[PDB]
Amino acid sequence: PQITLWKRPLVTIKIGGQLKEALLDTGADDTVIEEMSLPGRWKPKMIGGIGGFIKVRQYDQIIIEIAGHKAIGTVLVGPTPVNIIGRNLLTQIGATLNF
Amino acid sequence: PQITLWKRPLVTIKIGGQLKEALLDTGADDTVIEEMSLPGRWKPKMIGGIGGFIKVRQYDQIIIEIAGHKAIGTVLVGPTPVNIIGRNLLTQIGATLNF
Ligand SMILES: COc1ccc(S(=O)(=O)N(CC(C)C)C[C@@H](O)[C@H](Cc2ccccc2)NC(=O)O[C@H]2CCC[C@H]3O[C@@H]4OCC[C@@H]4[C@@H]23)cc1
Ligand SMILES: [Cl-]
Ligand SMILES: [Cl-]
Ligand code: NA
Repeated sequence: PQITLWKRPLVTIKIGGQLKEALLDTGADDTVIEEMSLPGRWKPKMIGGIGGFIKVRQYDQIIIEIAGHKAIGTVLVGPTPVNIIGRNLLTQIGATLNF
Repeated sequence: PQITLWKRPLVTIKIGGQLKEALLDTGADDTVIEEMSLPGRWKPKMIGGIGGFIKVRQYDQIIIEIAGHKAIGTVLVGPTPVNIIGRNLLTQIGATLNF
């Protein structure tokens, strides 16, 4: 698909057996999901943006489905105000910015 | 152009006759720039990102070139960690997300 940017580019994802809405976010290095349980090991991380830093849990090798496309990668879990699909997973679904 | 996302989507902008680096950010509603001088009056705005909210100065109808494309629109100025081009100006330069 081609998604215009008149509105927030929100898509449905499947993660951990759960459907969620998330933002396709080219300004995010990493993917950050609101609090949920994921299987496996994790380690703490701090990530920063406007308004400062939050502490998240870093889970590696997590499979997500993004708008129907499967990917695998690291997912950060923590008190983000919105679910964000960042570049680490956008690249895997072949997403590009075009103008 | 077609910009892949293996690296940050950084481009050159020109505002106030000055070149700056900025991130093309589909996760940002608005364009936010580090402290600089702009002409005219400003209005207050509060914006919320990953770490909480910050106060910014909103300047409307500012001339800004983004990756060689001319735009004229709202620029927020404040303590952002990086210059961000948000959807208000991404739409002016015709950007879409594609996968
Ligand atoms: C290491 O990996 C990551 C590190 C940081 C982030 S980030 O979420 O902080 N961020 C990085 C930017 C700031 C360099 C990604 C952004 O796209 C962020 C994504 C985002 C979206 C919503 C809530 C929080 C964060 N957008 C954002 O902060 O937007 C705010 C500034 C502009 C005006 C408003 O538009 C947005 O929509 C309305 C509110 C926000 C507000 C994500 C992954
Ligand atoms: Cl990854
Ligand atoms: Cl590619
Ligand atoms: Na893991």
